[PDB]
Amino acid sequence: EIVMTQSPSSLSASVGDRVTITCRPSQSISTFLNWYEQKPGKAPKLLIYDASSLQSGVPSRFSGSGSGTEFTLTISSLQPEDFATYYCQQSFSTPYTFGQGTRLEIKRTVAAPSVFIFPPSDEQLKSGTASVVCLLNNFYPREAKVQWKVDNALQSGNSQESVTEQDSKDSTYSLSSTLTLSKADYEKHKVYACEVTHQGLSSPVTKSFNRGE
Amino acid sequence: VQLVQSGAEVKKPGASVKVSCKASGYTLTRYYFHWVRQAPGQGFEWMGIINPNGGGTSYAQKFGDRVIMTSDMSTSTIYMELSSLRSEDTAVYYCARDMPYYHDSGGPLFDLWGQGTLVTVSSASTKGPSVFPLAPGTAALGCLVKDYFPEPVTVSWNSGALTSGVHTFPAVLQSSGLYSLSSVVTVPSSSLGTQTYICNVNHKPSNTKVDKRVEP
Repeated sequence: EIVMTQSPSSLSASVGDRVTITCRPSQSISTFLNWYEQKPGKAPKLLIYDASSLQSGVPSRFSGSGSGTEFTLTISSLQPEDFATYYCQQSFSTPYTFGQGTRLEIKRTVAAPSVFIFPPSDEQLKSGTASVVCLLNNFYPREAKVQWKVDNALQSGNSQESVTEQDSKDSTYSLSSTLTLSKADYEKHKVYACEVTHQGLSSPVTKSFNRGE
Repeated sequence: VQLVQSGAEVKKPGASVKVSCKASGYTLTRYYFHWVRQAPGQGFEWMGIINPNGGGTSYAQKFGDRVIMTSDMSTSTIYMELSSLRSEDTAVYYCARDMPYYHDSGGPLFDLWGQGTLVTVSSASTKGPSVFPLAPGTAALGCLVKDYFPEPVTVSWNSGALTSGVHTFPAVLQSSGLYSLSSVVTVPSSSLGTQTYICNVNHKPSNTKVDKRVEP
């Protein structure tokens, strides 16, 4: 089965940039390579076929090049509607396979998260489990590490994280992390801390509470 | 022309699902069609190809024993039926039209795609959320919308009057098989004593609506 490797996996870019993304199949595929665009929640759209031919209706700024095992897609100057994920797909042999996508996101200045911590509500505690929530609001770039501590014990395996789409107005991200504990464990321990590391911070920021205050 | 697929489906492991894709008379007679699926946050997996004229098919080895693609020309509709479902079959399923072009290889040119249909496969049962407060120059507050199934849930604030500074996060799927999401909003700390904040949660799959007032 032909593996399609795209690079880079992600690229931060500005309106007007010239952007070139690459696709390398594990086997020669002549020129039988298509490129698609996909935005969140929508179906992919055909951009380029046969490595270099532009699908009708696609803006002239899109072009493609390549053969054998090296292919590129180039946007000669990015437009605001071009931030999306781009997929290559080989039509040389079954099963037909796709790359894992290159996502283009908007470059902007670094912005540190605002951090907030929320203890479990009394309502949830009455129902028998506890969720501690940590909010990282409006930061950039997307890379951020969230670390939970309970009585200075580092937690792993018992939290989940979720991240918003790049904001449409300020191009930041936000992140929610939820630490899950038994009600019994929550009441055995005192100090609950969320420690955030991010490039916009000179040193990690910790938000804490002590249970029952 | 436009490829219109049927709506979202929720199924238990071991069941089967049948997704439709409505095209036109010209389209069914002039093109082959494929089905391609995309699991959440994942890439694409090709499933196979059908010739609506006579219904000849060819399936990916991974799905050969439990996918059946058929067409009904009287209704200009293509169908994909996937059997013996398991949770990893949770995905958005797409029908795609195949433009003739790749003569040498016989490969596809996915010219036109349906909008997709979400299929969730889980042993979980329908269940409305519990909504818990995330209680408070800027202050943050929110709602934890916990333990519901299936997707989706909508959250608004003050019946739509409060939109600035709102973030409703994508849900996470918990070990239990139930989903959980948070919706937060940042507001001026000075408004906490005076301004009322309600999150409006609607989980149509269980016909559950909840308004939760969030206070310091």
